[PDB]
Amino acid sequence: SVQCTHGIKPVVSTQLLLNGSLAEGEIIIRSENLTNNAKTIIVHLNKSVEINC
Amino acid sequence: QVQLLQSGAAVTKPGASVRVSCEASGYNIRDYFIHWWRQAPGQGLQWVGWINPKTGQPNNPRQFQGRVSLTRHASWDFDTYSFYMDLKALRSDDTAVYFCARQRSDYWDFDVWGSGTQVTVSSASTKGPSVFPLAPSTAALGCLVKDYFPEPVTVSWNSGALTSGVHTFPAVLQSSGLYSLSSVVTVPSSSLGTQTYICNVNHKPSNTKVDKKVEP
Amino acid sequence: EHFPNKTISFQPPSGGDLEITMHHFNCRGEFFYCNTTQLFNSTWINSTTIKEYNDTIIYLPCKIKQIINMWQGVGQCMYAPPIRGKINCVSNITGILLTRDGGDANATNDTETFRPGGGNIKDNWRSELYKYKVVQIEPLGIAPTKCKRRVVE
Amino acid sequence: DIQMTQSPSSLSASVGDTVTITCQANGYLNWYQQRRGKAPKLLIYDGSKLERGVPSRFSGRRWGQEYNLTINNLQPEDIATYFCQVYEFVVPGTRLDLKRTVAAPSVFIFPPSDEQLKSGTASVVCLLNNFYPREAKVQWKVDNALQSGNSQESVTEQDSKDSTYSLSSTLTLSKADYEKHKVYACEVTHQGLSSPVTKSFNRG
Ligand SMILES: *[C@@H]1O[C@H](CO)[C@@H](O[C@@H]2O[C@H](CO)[C@@H](O[C@@H]3O[C@H](CO[C@H]4O[C@H](CO[C@H]5O[C@H](CO)[C@@H](O)[C@H](O)[C@@H]5O)[C@@H](O)[C@H](O[C@H]5O[C@H](CO)[C@@H](O)[C@H](O)[C@@H]5O)[C@@H]4O)[C@@H](O)[C@H](O[C@H]4O[C@H](CO)[C@@H](O)[C@H](O)[C@@H]4O)[C@@H]3O)[C@H](O)[C@H]2NC(C)=O)[C@H](O)[C@H]1NC(C)=O
Ligand SMILES: *[C@@H]1O[C@H](CO)[C@@H](O[C@@H]2O[C@H](CO)[C@@H](O)[C@H](O)[C@H]2NC(C)=O)[C@H](O)[C@H]1NC(C)=O
Ligand SMILES: *[C@@H]1O[C@H](CO)[C@@H](O[C@@H]2O[C@H](CO)[C@@H](O)[C@H](O)[C@H]2NC(C)=O)[C@H](O)[C@H]1NC(C)=O
Ligand SMILES: *[C@@H]1O[C@H](CO)[C@@H](O[C@@H]2O[C@H](CO)[C@@H](O)[C@H](O)[C@H]2NC(C)=O)[C@H](O)[C@H]1NC(C)=O
Ligand SMILES: *[C@@H]1O[C@H](CO)[C@@H](O[C@@H]2O[C@H](CO)[C@@H](O)[C@H](O)[C@H]2NC(C)=O)[C@H](O)[C@H]1NC(C)=O
Ligand SMILES: *[C@@H]1O[C@H](CO)[C@@H](O)[C@H](O)[C@H]1NC(C)=O
Ligand SMILES: *[C@@H]1O[C@H](CO)[C@@H](O)[C@H](O)[C@H]1NC(C)=O
Ligand SMILES: *[C@@H]1O[C@H](CO)[C@@H](O)[C@H](O)[C@H]1NC(C)=O
Ligand SMILES: *[C@@H]1O[C@H](CO)[C@@H](O)[C@H](O)[C@H]1NC(C)=O
Repeated sequence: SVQCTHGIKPVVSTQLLLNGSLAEGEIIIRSENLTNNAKTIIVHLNKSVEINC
Repeated sequence: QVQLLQSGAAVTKPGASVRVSCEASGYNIRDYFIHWWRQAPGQGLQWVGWINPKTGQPNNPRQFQGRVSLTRHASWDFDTYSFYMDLKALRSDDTAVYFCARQRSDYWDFDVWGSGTQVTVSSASTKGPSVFPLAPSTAALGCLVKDYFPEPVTVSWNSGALTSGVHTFPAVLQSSGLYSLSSVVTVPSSSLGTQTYICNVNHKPSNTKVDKKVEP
Repeated sequence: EHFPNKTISFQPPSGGDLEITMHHFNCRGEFFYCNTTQLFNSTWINSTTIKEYNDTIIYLPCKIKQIINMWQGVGQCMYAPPIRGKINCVSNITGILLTRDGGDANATNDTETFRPGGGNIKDNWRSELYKYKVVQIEPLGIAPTKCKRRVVE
Repeated sequence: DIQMTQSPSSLSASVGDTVTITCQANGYLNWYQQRRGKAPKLLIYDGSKLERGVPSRFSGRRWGQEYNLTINNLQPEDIATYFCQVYEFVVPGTRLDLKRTVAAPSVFIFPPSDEQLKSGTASVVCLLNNFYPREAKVQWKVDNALQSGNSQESVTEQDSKDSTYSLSSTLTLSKADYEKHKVYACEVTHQGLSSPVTKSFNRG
């Protein structure tokens, strides 16, 4: 139970999540239904890959 | 209300490209995926892809990938959308009816379908037909139509007077690339030798009208 | 694991707006659209052998836009002024947004292709608000007990 | 990994009858009705739920992995094709018609007209009229020699009153073999007919 959440950055991106919070256990693949290609798939990583622009 | 109006039929040559249209005007168009289905002659439907109206992102299977390209164009205020399919490299097995369906929910249930656009690709551009009578020997007798392009051709008897007992078979596409059919009507055996019967064929794309008497 | 007997192959985006086909982000007011096609196509057939290579740096070209329509029809269109000087960002990649390509029935050659991009902006915030649920406290409970209120005489 | 099937797609019921069609899928399934060359109409979504503006006779059963579509007190306008749809996989569907209309086909033979051979084209046809069921084995014999690949076959729609079908089979042959002989027959065996019926014609 908490009173309110952690810091959430409103950063906006399209193909790669930026400035996020790493997964704890492992790579987690989340989708509303994995047998419905109209539903997007979110792959959330447990180790960052820095991109230098 | 929803009015998923689709464009008319198209006839082209192998190796060409055809853009099949589709128009939606009567709902909140931006919140429902628009899918494309194709139907081979006398076969069940087949998936082609879906397009997201908001972002235009398409999704196609492996075999269609690389050739087909789905696109959308919104109006000034998104009240009217137009969806197009550019099917590059039209090959032999592309003669099919194309539907633009509207997905409604997460069950992939399509409450609204488009009227349909018959797309056919081949050589032998529009030309006149050849009409063959059948020599008579209640019975049945009729005429035959051959080597016309493209569909359709209608056969009327006695210049729009006789239509009872007509059996106009669906047209068949032979190996040449042309179209043919045979239309027969039933008639009492006592009418032969006393009544004059004529078969009239109208071919609108070729603007050819042929009326032929049938006699023994 | 979710697709047990197929090979996994990535492919670049197949079309759409410039905000879908290219990785879009922001630095100091300048709006970047990076290509990202060297990151997202490959094939993983059976992991038959480990392939060793040398260290490489992937260089993704990026375009820059000024007339920005961030949200397609609800957000106000904007013009981002140029920024004087050199722009440099160092950021982390903590997630990927994929979209499986639809399959067929006549022939599936044991392959599945995932193309990046896709989804709406909400999926950028579902990635953070997936742990949290809001509940309302009902602090009034009723249970039987052997006590009886002292009735006044 | 979606596996789905469909009924044998050949069943006949009379007017005012009850019919059930079964599918074996493992995903959100819908039931569509399609006419001949027309935009299919959704009937049932999510196995059993009924759609607005649909006759009440249609109903759905969600049991195990089997999905049942039931149509009660069939009307003459319900003779169409019906298919169950999963996300991106669609079976061809099922075929509908009226039963117990068994009859011997009427056989007609029409030799090619004289003016057809003046263009160097030969086409011999044997006509089948008023037959049921549609499935008929039409074989061509050129003096008891089977011809394969040169015949085109078509079947007309089910007519309104008689509910009988008519088949047209066109056999295409070279000019040499047609004009060298006299007798040619297109005999067809049908479940309706009791005996092999053959139509002939005398040149004169
Ligand atoms: C993505 O979307 C898809 C949909 O497209 C969705 O798929 C669903 O997946 C869930 C779980 O994976 C399925 O739910 C399971 O269904 C099992 C089978 O249900 C059938 O059988 C039930 C029992 O019948 C017995 O006898 C028959 C023969 O008569 C036999 O074949 C069966 O195997 C079984 O032995 C039957 O009750 C059930 O009927 C359902 O629907 C009716 C009407 O809606 C309802 O009244 C019933 O109560 C019931 O819900 C159906 O006929 C089922 O065995 C299984 O049950 C297990 O879990 C429960 C709860 O934990 C336990 O109590 C039970 O003992 C079992 O351990 C479970 O219910 C569901 O059917 C799928 N739906 C479709 C349409 O395919 C995916 O989940 C989606 N993905 C994500 C990530 O969300
Ligand atoms: C991030 O998650 C991955 C899982 O995908 C972890 O990879 C595993 O690491 C262990 C190390 O003991 C190996 O034994 C496993 O074989 C790895 N799994 C795979 C599928 O390769 C990785 O260790 C995690 N990293 C961190 C920092 O948490
Ligand atoms: C991000 O990029 C900048 C410049 O593109 C990097 O700064 C240079 O890094 C190179 C690496 O070999 C050095 O040779 C230069 O001397 C650095 N400075 C300049 C002005 O070019 C920076 O290091 C990069 N950051 C990360 C984390 O890779
Ligand atoms: C991102 O870059 C790739 C190349 O790295 C582009 O792919 C090329 O696109 C052109 C445009 O028609 C083709 O002619 C080329 O054959 C493609 N491949 C190569 C290797 O050049 C891609 O188009 C770029 N992204 C966008 C959105 O333009
Ligand atoms: C980008 O990722 C790196 C590594 O994942 C972050 O570096 C660490 O971040 C954690 C935050 O939980 C700090 O506690 C550590 O002190 C940081 N350094 C090391 C060496 O672990 C980095 O902070 C991330 N960048 C942003 C902007 O979040
Ligand atoms: C505006 O102009 C562009 C280019 O001239 C054109 O493509 C578009 O159709 C026009 N209308 C709208 C509503 O964007
Ligand atoms: C699928 O993969 C597993 C593990 O690689 C293997 O044991 C199995 O034979 C494969 N095929 C099927 C049909 O499970
Ligand atoms: C990745 O890029 C293209 C994208 O289609 C792909 O065909 C190719 O095999 C891969 N490698 C290179 C070097 O292009
Ligand atoms: C319903 O489906 C079952 C299969 O589960 C089948 O045996 C049955 O005939 C169908 N119809 C009815 C009315 O039960």
